[PDB]
Amino acid sequence: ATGRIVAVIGAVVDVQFDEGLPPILNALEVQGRETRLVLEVAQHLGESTVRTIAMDGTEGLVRGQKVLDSGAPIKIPVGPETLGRIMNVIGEPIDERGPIKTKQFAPIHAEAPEFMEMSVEQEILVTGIKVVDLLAPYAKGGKIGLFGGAGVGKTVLIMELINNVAKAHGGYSVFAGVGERTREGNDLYHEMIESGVINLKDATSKVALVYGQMNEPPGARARVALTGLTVAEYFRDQEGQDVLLFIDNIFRFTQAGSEVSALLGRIPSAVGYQPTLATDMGTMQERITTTKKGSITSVQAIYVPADDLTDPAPATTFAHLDATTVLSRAIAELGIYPAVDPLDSTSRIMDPNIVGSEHYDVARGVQKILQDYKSLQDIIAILGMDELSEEDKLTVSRARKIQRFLSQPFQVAEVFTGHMGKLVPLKETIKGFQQILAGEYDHLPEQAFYMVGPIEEAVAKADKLA
Amino acid sequence: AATGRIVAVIGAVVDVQFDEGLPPILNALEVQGRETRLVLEVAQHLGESTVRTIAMDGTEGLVRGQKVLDSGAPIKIPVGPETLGRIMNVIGEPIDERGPIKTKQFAPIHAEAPEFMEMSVEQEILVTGIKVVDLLAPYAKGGKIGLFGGAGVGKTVLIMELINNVAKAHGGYSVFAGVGERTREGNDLYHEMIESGVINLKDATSKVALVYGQMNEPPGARARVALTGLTVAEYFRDQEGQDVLLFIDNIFRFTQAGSEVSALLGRIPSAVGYQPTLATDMGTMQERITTTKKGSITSVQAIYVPADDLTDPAPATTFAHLDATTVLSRAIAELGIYPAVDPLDSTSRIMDPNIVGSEHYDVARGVQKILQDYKSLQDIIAILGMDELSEEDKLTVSRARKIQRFLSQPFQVAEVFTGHMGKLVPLKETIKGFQQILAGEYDHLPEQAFYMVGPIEEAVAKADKLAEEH
Amino acid sequence: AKLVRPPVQVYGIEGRYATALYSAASKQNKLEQVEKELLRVAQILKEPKVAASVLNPYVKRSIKVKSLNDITAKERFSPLTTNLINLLAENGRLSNTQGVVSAFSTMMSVHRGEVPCTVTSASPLEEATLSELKTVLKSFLSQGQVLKLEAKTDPSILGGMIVRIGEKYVDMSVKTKIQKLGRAMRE
Amino acid sequence: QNMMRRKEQEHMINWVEKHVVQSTIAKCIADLKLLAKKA
Amino acid sequence: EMSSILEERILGADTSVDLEETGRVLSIGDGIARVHGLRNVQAEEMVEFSSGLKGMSLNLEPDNVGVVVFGNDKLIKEGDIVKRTGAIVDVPVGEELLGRVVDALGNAIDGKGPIGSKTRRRVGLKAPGIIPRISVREPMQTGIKAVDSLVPIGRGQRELIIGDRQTGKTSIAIDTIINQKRFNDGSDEKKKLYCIYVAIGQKRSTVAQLVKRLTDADAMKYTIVVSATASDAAPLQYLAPYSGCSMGEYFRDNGKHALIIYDDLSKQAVAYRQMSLLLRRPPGREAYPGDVFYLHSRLLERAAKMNDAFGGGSLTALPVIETQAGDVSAYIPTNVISITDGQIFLETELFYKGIRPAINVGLSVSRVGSAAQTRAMKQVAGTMKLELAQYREVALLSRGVRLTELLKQGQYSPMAIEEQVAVIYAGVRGYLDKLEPSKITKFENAFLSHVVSQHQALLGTIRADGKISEQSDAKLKEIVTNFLAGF
Amino acid sequence: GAGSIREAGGAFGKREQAEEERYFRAQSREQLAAL
Amino acid sequence: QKLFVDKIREYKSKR
Ligand SMILES: Nc1ncnc2c1ncn2[C@@H]1O[C@H](COP(=O)(O)OP(=O)(O)OP(=O)(O)O)[C@@H](O)[C@H]1O
Ligand SMILES: Nc1ncnc2c1ncn2[C@@H]1O[C@H](COP(=O)(O)OP(=O)(O)O)[C@@H](O)[C@H]1O
Ligand SMILES: Nc1ncnc2c1ncn2[C@@H]1O[C@H](COP(=O)(O)OP(=O)(O)O)[C@@H](O)[C@H]1O
Ligand SMILES: [Mg+2]
Ligand SMILES: [Mg+2]
Ligand SMILES: [Mg+2]
Repeated sequence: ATGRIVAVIGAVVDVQFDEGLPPILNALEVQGRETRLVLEVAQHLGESTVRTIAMDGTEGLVRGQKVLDSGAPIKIPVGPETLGRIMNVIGEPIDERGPIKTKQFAPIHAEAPEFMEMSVEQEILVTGIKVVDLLAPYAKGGKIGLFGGAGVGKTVLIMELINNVAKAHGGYSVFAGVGERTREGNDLYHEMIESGVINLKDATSKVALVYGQMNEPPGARARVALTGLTVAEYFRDQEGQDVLLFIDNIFRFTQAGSEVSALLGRIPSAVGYQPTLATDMGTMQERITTTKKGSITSVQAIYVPADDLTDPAPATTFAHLDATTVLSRAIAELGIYPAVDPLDSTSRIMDPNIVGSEHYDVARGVQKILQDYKSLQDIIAILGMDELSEEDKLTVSRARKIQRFLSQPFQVAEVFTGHMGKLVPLKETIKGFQQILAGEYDHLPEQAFYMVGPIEEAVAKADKLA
Repeated sequence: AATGRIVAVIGAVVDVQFDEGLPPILNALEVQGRETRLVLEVAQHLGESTVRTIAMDGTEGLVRGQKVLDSGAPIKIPVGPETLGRIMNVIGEPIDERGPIKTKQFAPIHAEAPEFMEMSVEQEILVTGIKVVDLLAPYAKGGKIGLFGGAGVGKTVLIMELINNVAKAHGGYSVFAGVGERTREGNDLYHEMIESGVINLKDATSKVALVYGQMNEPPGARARVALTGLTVAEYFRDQEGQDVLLFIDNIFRFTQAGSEVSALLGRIPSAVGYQPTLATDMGTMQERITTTKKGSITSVQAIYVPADDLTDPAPATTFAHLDATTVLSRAIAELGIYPAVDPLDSTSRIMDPNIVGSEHYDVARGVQKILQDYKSLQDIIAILGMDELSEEDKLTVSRARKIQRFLSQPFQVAEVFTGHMGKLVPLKETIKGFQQILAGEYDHLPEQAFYMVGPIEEAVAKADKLAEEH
Repeated sequence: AKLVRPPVQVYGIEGRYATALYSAASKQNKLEQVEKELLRVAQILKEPKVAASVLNPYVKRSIKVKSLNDITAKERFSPLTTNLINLLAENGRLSNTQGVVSAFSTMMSVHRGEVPCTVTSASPLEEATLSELKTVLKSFLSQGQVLKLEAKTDPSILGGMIVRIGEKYVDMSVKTKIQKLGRAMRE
Repeated sequence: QNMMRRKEQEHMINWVEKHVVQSTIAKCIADLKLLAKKA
Repeated sequence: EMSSILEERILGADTSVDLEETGRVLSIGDGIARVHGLRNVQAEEMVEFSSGLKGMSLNLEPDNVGVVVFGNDKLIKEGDIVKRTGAIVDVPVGEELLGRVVDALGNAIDGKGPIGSKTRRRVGLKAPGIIPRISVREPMQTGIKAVDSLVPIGRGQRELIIGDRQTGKTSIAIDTIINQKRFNDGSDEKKKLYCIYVAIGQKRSTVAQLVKRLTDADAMKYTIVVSATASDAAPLQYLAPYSGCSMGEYFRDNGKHALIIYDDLSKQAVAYRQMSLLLRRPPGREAYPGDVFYLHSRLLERAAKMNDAFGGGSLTALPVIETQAGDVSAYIPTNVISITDGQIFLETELFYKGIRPAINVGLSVSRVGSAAQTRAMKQVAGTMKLELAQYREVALLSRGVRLTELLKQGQYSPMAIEEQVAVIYAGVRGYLDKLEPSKITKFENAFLSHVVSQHQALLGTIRADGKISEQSDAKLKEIVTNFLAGF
Repeated sequence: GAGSIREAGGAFGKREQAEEERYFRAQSREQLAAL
Repeated sequence: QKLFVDKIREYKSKR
């Protein structure tokens, strides 16, 4: 079927068909372009006219330009041949290594797994990060979301997780860069080549990369996450593999939809977002899941606009996650890194019957003492430290020591900090925090717990200060 | 009469096209072909021989082209003595399952307000038996009162206490209008009135008419049910000269109902999402609830305050329509004090020494002044502690706490909540008690003796019993 | 004054002007004359020279009104259609002219009693079977009704026939039966 | 056993559906006859 | 097997054809279909698209009908045929829905076959009026000490669970559902409570976890789970609460007692806002439609207690509301707070300070109150409430801390009302001030064990009589004194 | 803005209420024994 | 009766 362009507004293109109106979500190819310009049908306008979202720039489009219907949605190559390669939103290679020669192509639009396919296994996933493993531990096959404002450490944390989990991972991995820095994608590509996780010479590569970055028009930024989902879903279903899916940044998805929502002719919702924010997010996120056919452990960095966690996009994302690591700018200005907010990060396996009564008690006691410190903060700020009781001063001192000991030097942060990274086992974390809560280190200064690994390094640093 | 056709149905808004005889605005229209009665009130003439209407019931099952009949008048409800002891809905149908309300006259629920020459300047205190109300903001016979409060502060309990006290101390055909409130509460009030002889199922000598449009009703019904109750009360006032009580719970819903159709009536929103016509709608409804020279209407209205704002356009617009506003504070309800009346936020137009007397006025003003001074001293207490005030400051704080406790009073309708028994304190007893607590005659009694008692004699007795046991 | 509503309803600018013309012509019971005159003015304006001249926004409205007066008086048009075109040129809705015509046309299509009929089939049907089909479908209508049949062909129904008479609809395609059997076996 | 039954039955449904599609003016005759009985 | 697919699966299939009343899709987009024709369609009538999809006609306009699609609009094209079904939206109801997980329209999504339901019920029925109701007297037992003692819930009440994210709202609802097993297997028929959990806009794996938890405790045999998750169309998430409420009104109208949880109504409000904005209805506050209050009030009025003439059945409603940063003053929170018969406020500060469940007894109110408690619970709980208030005033103090640490409770452990009464007795009579606040919890466990091992007689007495007698008062007095001596 | 410290319900309003309640319960115990 | 054709023929085929 062939139609003709009748209107071009930004990323939105109206196409009028004389015969054979293409279904919604079909991919159309514009004729007369130097590169492949794909339009995805979004609405049927009536009078044999459809409204489409362009996957590339619409500059140079002329009213009346011919458009062919492919007969199917955007289909990307899926298989083990995509491992070690970089593809864009429409499945084309962008690594200059030639065609991705798979034996099967999958549409980026698919149905979410049914209710009878869901899994319930909730085994922990130790990450080596003290605050994560202690207070909001991740689960294998679960959904992890890293919230944070601009420049608080979402990319640093997700790169630390790639270093600590994906290399030690037995299955495959997919990194979907969505609306982020292109130089960050170049860094990740070359670092994965250096570390052997991507092999340019044989078929031993373990990661597939899908990049649509912040230089892309809103259609590509809205569908590149779906392309990454399709790759991970193939690896989960047809291969039965355990997949790792890193999405940085998923908020861009929502934001991209916002950018087109006005041009699609829809009445705006709260804060100018599309009225379909929650259902679009749900349609996308329900495919990011572990079924009883295969497992997908998902780590999604979630941008928080203007540091407002009540913004509709992060507020809607909160319900789709099994673990949330909420980074805070206030904690990042105290020098504590990672900037995890220990009273805002949660996990669903923080359950005595899952992590053990010892782990549960240490975590809950840490959170109790931090909440008590936060309650005292007002009086401490106005009436000074001296107007408290003895137990209040002891609580403040222990809470500050715990705040310091929650920080940790990362191996991805070695370059701009000099401090060698630390991977702290879960038992050593539980032991160190149990000991701090007990009072076994009430004599050491609080600066001794700042940016160390296990508690033995804390006592060594204490003996090195004095 | 005129017959039209339904051409549009969006939510609770129905556009009806007429061929001959466009009906005027505010007329009632009957939708033909329905098992139950569906009344559409005309709101706008859209041109093109079409009118836009608000439905008094649900619009499910309506078809484009369904026939509609013009009544030729606004919604007409039965009025008269035969409405007493009955429950009717927005359109005048009985909803107590006791048969048709057979009256000799029907009245339209849309009528003009009384003229300026019909006003009455007489003001006379209506003693309620509640200490804080009687003392700091007394009500007037034939005046509009208004009870402001958020969710869960005590508006319903207070209005039921006022019903009990006044409407049993009254012989003048009270009326209660339930506007957009809970149905469980309506059933509870109905059975309370049947049990307490105010409603008489057999031997029809009841003295209260009931009108109910509750939360499950569409916005049109909740917007017109207040006018239906108002119309019953207006008949009792004008067509009999009787002195009438009107209890509206809750009147905010009226305003709220309007908002819920505004955008569908084609109106640009105003501030806080309210209709542009909030003030004039509230005014045309409220200016009919008034005492004229023909008869008296004492109006007690519960007014919901969304999120405890009191600057929200609906309560802020209601404030100027009242003669004695009683404001219920959540901060006082959290102190355990009930009723939760705010002594520094409630105002009466008869709190005038040339109306109530110099002793009552002086006692009320002294109570308010000592409570304001207590508010001011609480900051110094917060920074310094209670052990650093001049002995006169400690005396002020002690007397202010005693006055706070003594302002609370156990209600008869709250015996299930409180446990205590109800008290109905006369006016001079209240004035004497507060005058004595202000003069210092009980600086030796503990503050907890004045809490949840009646007059000051009960305070002394409770102090004695406390001393004996403790 | 009371307005006479056409048997069918059309909305928008075109529908409003067509309802106006239908009322104003049924009052003088001159419906067929204005029908043919609207077809005439449609064929006139559709000609590219006029369709380019009088559909031009950067030439004055009064000039195009005068040219329309010329082209409607010169072709011996009734006062009804004459001041109808004058009204269209005054309000500036000349671009909607064809639309109005279309609307008017379909109104008359149901005033003559012409009901649309679609008969979708997997293959071109047989002519005697088509005549029997028209005969039996005559029975689905009241008096003063005529099938306007358009037996378009869709080979994806695999057999049978899908008939739509106005808004009535029978789905005798075999694909519907097979999908019902599938849903019955799976549920 | 239950899983085997379920998957075998699902493939039976799929096969019967695929294979009836591969398999007449009598169809149109009966269709016109039933449209005559539409009353 | 070639018999379960052909004996009657094909032999009986309703092969007859009908003369359908149809329209034609003018446009389709974002789950909204503008349809030409359909002259005689009713408002809120269920129509069917040519691809098996169903929709509801919400905007009856002069030139088109606005149909909301109960599915994916990917299968609808311009020009598709839309048939009438002649019926207003309705769902199957009955006892056969117990144990099943269904979607917003009543189709089984648990892979267990069709629900053998013969009764159908509209989703938009009107609530019972003033006359059919009677006061709320029977207690709805949650198994949670803080709730059952300080914020009691009766049968026929609407109690709101309102709080921030991850404060423990679903935990309260699930504890309440698990608790009803003691009564649903007993012999008293007027004490059985059939539960209904409506999941609105949730993750599908979260609902799977919840169904697993309900099957572990064997609570699924009397529970219906209605699931309209995040990938379901906005019409389905809009309609799930009403379908669940109809499934519960079935029990309410037959002398049985039901409990429904709406988890949560904020996501239903979001879905309704989406439908309304895509139907081009003008937005209001926070872009919500003007009648979102009506949306929730016409739903929460259908929870009611009936009188004897109408069966004596009831329907309790526990709506859930998620607030942002504790802003109770937001639009939908204030709407639902003004509707319901009380609220259970949960707090993040209380949660992290160790108070679990994080109920804020200062704000949490039950407008029904002691009217819906047992006499024993009232005896202990009036004093416990007074002392906890007095402790909050100065936070005596040791008794207050004892009661606070006594209100804490584990998860998925709903206690019986007799054991609750025994524990609150032990805590309110002074038997806990001799112990340090830290050990209180473990004592309770041991205590309960002892009491449920060698003192079933006193618990059965408290259970049958409903109140404590001075004899049984002295019995439990000496039991707890001996145990504290031995502890 | 009189009484705004207690009205804000912060860490200073709670301690103000605690101080008032402590002082006046001590005074009530002192006034009840002398009655 | 192509539905019965489906029934009978595909029963005899599956058997
Ligand atoms: N009484 C309790 N004791 C201990 N832990 C609890 C208790 N209640 C809840 N939790 C835990 O705190 C967390 C809160 O989750 P929960 O589902 O109960 O609340 P929620 O308000 O529904 O959260 P959300 O809606 O954001 O998913 C859970 O991990 C739960 O296990
Ligand atoms: N774990 C960390 N240790 C030390 N510094 C960090 C850490 N994480 C972030 N930072 C600091 O915050 C900056 C922003 O890092 P980045 O993760 O790219 O921000 P974003 O949240 O936008 O992804 C870093 O350059 C670094 O200076
Ligand atoms: N006078 C009172 N005495 C004791 N408790 C009261 C009193 N008034 C209200 N309450 C308590 O506050 C709750 C709210 O009652 P209600 O009258 O319905 O408030 P509102 O109508 O303003 O929402 C009551 O259930 C009761 O527990
Ligand atoms: Mg980043
Ligand atoms: Mg109330
Ligand atoms: Mg939850």
